[PDB]
Formats: sequence, structure tokens, C-alpha cells
Amino acid sequence: TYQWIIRNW
Amino acid sequence: GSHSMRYFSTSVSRPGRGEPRFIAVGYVDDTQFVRFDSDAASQRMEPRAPWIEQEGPEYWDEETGKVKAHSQTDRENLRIALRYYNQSEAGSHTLQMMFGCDVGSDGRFLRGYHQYAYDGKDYIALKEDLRSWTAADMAAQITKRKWEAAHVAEQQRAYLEGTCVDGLRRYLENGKETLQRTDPPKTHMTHHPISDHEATLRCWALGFYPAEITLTWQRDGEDQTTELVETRPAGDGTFQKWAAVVVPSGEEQRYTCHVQHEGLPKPLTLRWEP
Amino acid sequence: KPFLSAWPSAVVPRGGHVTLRCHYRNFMLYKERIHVPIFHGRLFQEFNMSPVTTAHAGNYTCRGSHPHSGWSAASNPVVIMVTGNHRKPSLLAHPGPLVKSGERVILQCWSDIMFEHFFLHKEGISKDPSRLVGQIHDGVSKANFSIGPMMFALAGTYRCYGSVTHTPYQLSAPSDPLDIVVTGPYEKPSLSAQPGPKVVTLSCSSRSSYDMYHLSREERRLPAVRKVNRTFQADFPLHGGTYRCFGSFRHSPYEWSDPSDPLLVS
Amino acid sequence: MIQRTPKIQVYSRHPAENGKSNFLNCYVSGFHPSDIEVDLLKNGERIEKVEHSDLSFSKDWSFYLLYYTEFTPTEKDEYACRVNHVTLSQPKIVKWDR
Ligand SMILES: *[C@@H]1O[C@H](CO)[C@@H](O)[C@H](O)[C@H]1NC(C)=O
Ligand SMILES: *[C@@H]1O[C@H](CO)[C@@H](O)[C@H](O)[C@H]1NC(C)=O
Repeated sequence: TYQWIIRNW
Repeated sequence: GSHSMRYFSTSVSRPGRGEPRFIAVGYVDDTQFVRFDSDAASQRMEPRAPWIEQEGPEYWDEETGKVKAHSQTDRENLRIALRYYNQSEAGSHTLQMMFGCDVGSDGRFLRGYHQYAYDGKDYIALKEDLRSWTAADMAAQITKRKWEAAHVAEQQRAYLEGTCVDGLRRYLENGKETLQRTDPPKTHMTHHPISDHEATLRCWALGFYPAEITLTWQRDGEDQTTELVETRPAGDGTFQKWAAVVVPSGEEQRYTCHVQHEGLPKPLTLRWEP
Repeated sequence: KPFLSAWPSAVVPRGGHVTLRCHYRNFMLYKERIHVPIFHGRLFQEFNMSPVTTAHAGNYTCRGSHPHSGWSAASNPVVIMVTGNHRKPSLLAHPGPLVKSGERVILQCWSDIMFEHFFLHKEGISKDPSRLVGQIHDGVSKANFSIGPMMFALAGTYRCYGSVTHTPYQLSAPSDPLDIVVTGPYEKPSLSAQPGPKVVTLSCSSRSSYDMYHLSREERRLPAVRKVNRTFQADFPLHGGTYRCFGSFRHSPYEWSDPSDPLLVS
Repeated sequence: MIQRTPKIQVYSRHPAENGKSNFLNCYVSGFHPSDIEVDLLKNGERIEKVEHSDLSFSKDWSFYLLYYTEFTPTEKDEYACRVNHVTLSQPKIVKWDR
């Protein structure tokens, strides 16, 4: 189950 | 026993050769089960193992939505990276990410990971406590400050403890005959002489799953640490490995190859004979 | 399929410069004269259009030499838009240029000049400009570009352009730029005044390590100082009004924290 | 920039027997960055229909790929793997050894 990756460096 | 789920993603800029390219793969243990590739026509998450193929359409819609979101995020992080490292827009760069979790034999959470690399080097990583970050250089110190100011470790912790472990357990049941299987190595030895006074004994292991294994050579008990090759995929879901040693002619009987693997009831002690 | 790209940008002022590069494995250029090589069949090898004129405006594909065949299939489409051919439109942000993360904003482009098409371009993005048909009302032509849901990728400096009916790729001079800023989700800082709000200096402090603070009245910019007690502060010297301030980090000038709580100077 | 040359291993899925259907594998690993050129050669000629796995990497962040194609070996047929990489000035050829 993929993770929500929303945070920019 | 213990198990793990990992998602690996690679972002590559290629100015003048293509739009930035994003590839993600999901693994359970040594067994790949999904991929998404930006340059491909589907533009969605695809099954790469038979046992995930019966997830319903809403699963694939949900997973495609998330990995496409990741694709956009990591392509902006390439741009940000140019600013942090004060690099020019003509170069090609690589941004890699890994996240996932381990469970023990009882299905309980053991470990979670959420890390990034830039140009083949550590960038930032979620610490074991799932509450703080390890920044590998001054650029990541910026990201670290941002992520602390956003309190984002909380979202990682909720995913790793909840969503990730829940999925791993579901897959272990879905692919039980394949994920919780245990294929023992088929073993043999080759012999080739190098010179008039030396010869090569190679101990072979083929057809085994999982990929973890120990090949060791002992000459009269003491391990003569030898040539080891990296464990390689056969392409069918099993792996292969060999270990070779150079031996004085007339001494092949003193040398024994030792094989340790979870598929073996008892470790194997192989001795060459013509 | 060859990959065609323009460098540094496909949106280029008249008199500027743009290079068409065609990456394959010598190449020829085409314009949407689909089978007619441009420049009477020139083999570009190393296309540096310079200075760019309005004749360079167009929708381009390339093919590269392929001896074991003798050319490749056509490349991807790159639309070169030449700017600076009409008076500039106006760009307006509704409700405003400060956009809460995840929310939406309308960027409205309008003009007394009667433009058939409007283009919206974020500065420094290689993406194709967004295009909308100009709608006519009360002596002006206008277009509402919807931007969002807001996130870092959508923040930055925007300009909009107009074009006329028979020269759709010949754009007007750019509107004055508009900075669109995404606020959140970083933790909001605290606003205070020295000696106080009735009168002055406004202090912005926070436990988070902002490198810059931005004071906005119902903007202004200053570098934070490490100060002490582990607090990053900045002091903005000033008829009063409603003030907020936002934290910001190095190399990210268009992404700010949640706003501080409002403070009223009277 | 860190840069890693690929390790190369050429081998068969199953023990090679002349006349028997099989798979020829080339496993490249430990390289960075990820762009790499891999060709399976038969008597110096590139074999068509070569497949490869999805790009992945290890804890060191170094990349690995498996290239494979169906093939029936014969005593007269010499197979090889040709690898090109930024870290290689000339393409590297590794022969299959039965
Ligand atoms: C440019 O040309 C291509 C095909 O030649 C077409 O599909 C495309 O819509 C044209 N315009 C733009 C703005 O890309
Ligand atoms: C564009 O959006 C504004 C909101 O700021 C609205 O008032 C206006 O009527 C819209 N334009 C049209 C043609 O509806």
C-alpha cells in the first residue's frame, strides 16, 4: 500500500 | 519468520533528452509485486506478481493516484535540489527514495523506513523512533528544518504503524504459497585446474528462495576466506550464488564447502570428488 | 521518437534567443508544411534562432538523420511563442496572491486590447503555457485561469499574455508579474509590537528556524536573526492597521508558514 | 558526484544443455548513476527480444538490472554481454562461460 508523499524538500 | 515491504523510487533528470523520469517498484521480501514507470503508456500502477493481480479496480485506482502524486513531488524535489546544491539546469541528477516496514513472525510491527538519497548519497532519513530526522549534509538540514516546522514525522509514523503493516500482512496471505515458501539450493561443485600446482574448486548453489544464503569454504575446518560472487536472480523467482577457492594440487579433499540456508533442514557439507 | 526541447525557454522575447535541440541516437526541422524542411532543407547538426523574430513563432517537430533506414519519425511538439508584439494585459489574483495550501485561486487576465487568446506562464517552468479563449465584456476581454489545489509546485512568479486571431503564437508584451505564494503547513509564528500596538516596531518570533519573515498588512521582507532563547526573530520598522507575518526558508521564497494571528495597530 | 561502475554477471537460468531451451541472463549491479546500456550478444551480434527487469536499487542506493532472453545453446554458439556506462570509456564485453 503506497504512502502519500506530498512534502517538498 | 520476519518479513518486509519496501517501495523503491528513482527520479532522473535528463535535460535535452526527455522529461524527468520516475520509476517506482514495490517488493515483499525479494519478490517484486508492482511498478509504475512515468515514461510508459499506462501512466498507472501495474501488477508484477500473480498474487496481487486479483486486487479490485479500486485498489489500482487508489495506488495509481498515490504513486502519481509521488512522481510530481519528487520531480519538484529535483528542482529544489538544484537550488540547495547550487547546480546548473544542464546536468542529470538522481533522486532516490525508499519507504516501508518490517513485521516479525507474529505480524507485529518491527521497523519502518522513509529515506531519501540525492546523487547516490544519503540525504535525509526518518530515525528508528519514527519521530525525528537524520540529515546527511547542509542541504538536508534545510529540508529537516522544514519538515520539523511541518510536524510531518507524525504522518510517516501513522502510515508506517498502520497502513504499511496492514498491507504487508494482507500480501503475506494473498501470496502465501509464494511469499512464505522456502526453496532449498540445489548444490554441486566444479573443478578446474589453473596451473601445474594449483586448481580451482567452485561450490555452486542454484534454485533457492529466499535470497539470503551462506557459502563458505573450510580447509580442514578453518574457513579460508576465497572468491564470492554477489547473489544473482535466476529470473524465475529463485537465486544463485557460487564461491571459489584456489587449492594446492593433491589437497582437494582437505577443502569442504558449507551451505547454510533456511530451506535446508541441516546445513550441507560438500567435498569434491572427481 | 526524437526528443525536441527549446532552450532556455519556448516563451522568448523578440530580440532574445532560443535554441532548438533535437536529440537522437544531424537533423532537420519542420513546422505544422508538415513534410517541408524549414529553411529550404537546412541540416542543422550542432538551431540557434538569434535574434528571435516573429518568423520563428510556430509549432515545431524535428527528425534526425538515420542512415540504416534515412531519417527518424517526427519529434515531440514544441510551440515557440514570441512575445513583445502588442501592449501588455493586466493580471489580477482573486481573492488574493496569498493562497492557503490546498485551496484554490483565480488568476484573471484582462485587457482593453481585444485578445482572442490568453496565456498564463509561470516563470521558469518548462511546461507549455495554459491557454484560454478571451471572453468579451464591457470594453475588455478577459480570462479566468483556475490555479490549484495549491502546493509548492504552483507557487511562484506568473505572467499572462494575449494574442490576436491570425497570429496566435505572437504574444503581447508580458503583463506585470504577480507573485503567488503558498502558505502552510509550517507552524505559524507570533507577531508583537514594540513598545506596543497603540502608538513602532513589529517583532516576529518562532521556535521554528525560519530564515526570513514577511510582514503583510490587511508585503515587506526581512532576514530573521538567531537572537537567543533558541528563537528566530525579525524587526520591521514602520497609520497602523491589521498586520500578520509569515515565516519563510532559504531558497524557497514563495512558500510561507501559516499566518501568525492578526495583530491590530491603531 | 558519486559514480559506480557496474558489476556484470553472465549466466543461464538453468544448467546449460545443448539443444535445450533456456534463458540467457546478464545481471548488472552496484552502479551509479542509473543510465546503462546492456546488450546480449550471440557471436558478437546483438540478440533481439531482450527483456529487462524494472530499475531498482540496494541499501547503498546502487542500482541493479537483470537482462534476459530465451535462447537454446549449442556447442558452436558463443554468447556474451556488452555493458556501456558513464564510468566505462569503452563498452565492456563479458563472455558466457558454460
Ligand atoms: C502543435 O502541434 C501538434 C501536432 O503537430 C498538435 O497536436 C498540438 O495541439 C499543437 N499545438 C500545441 C499548443 O501543442
Ligand atoms: C472570473 O472570476 C471572477 C471572480 O473574481 C468573477 O467575478 C467573474 O465574473 C469571472 N468571469 C466570468 C466571465 O464569469
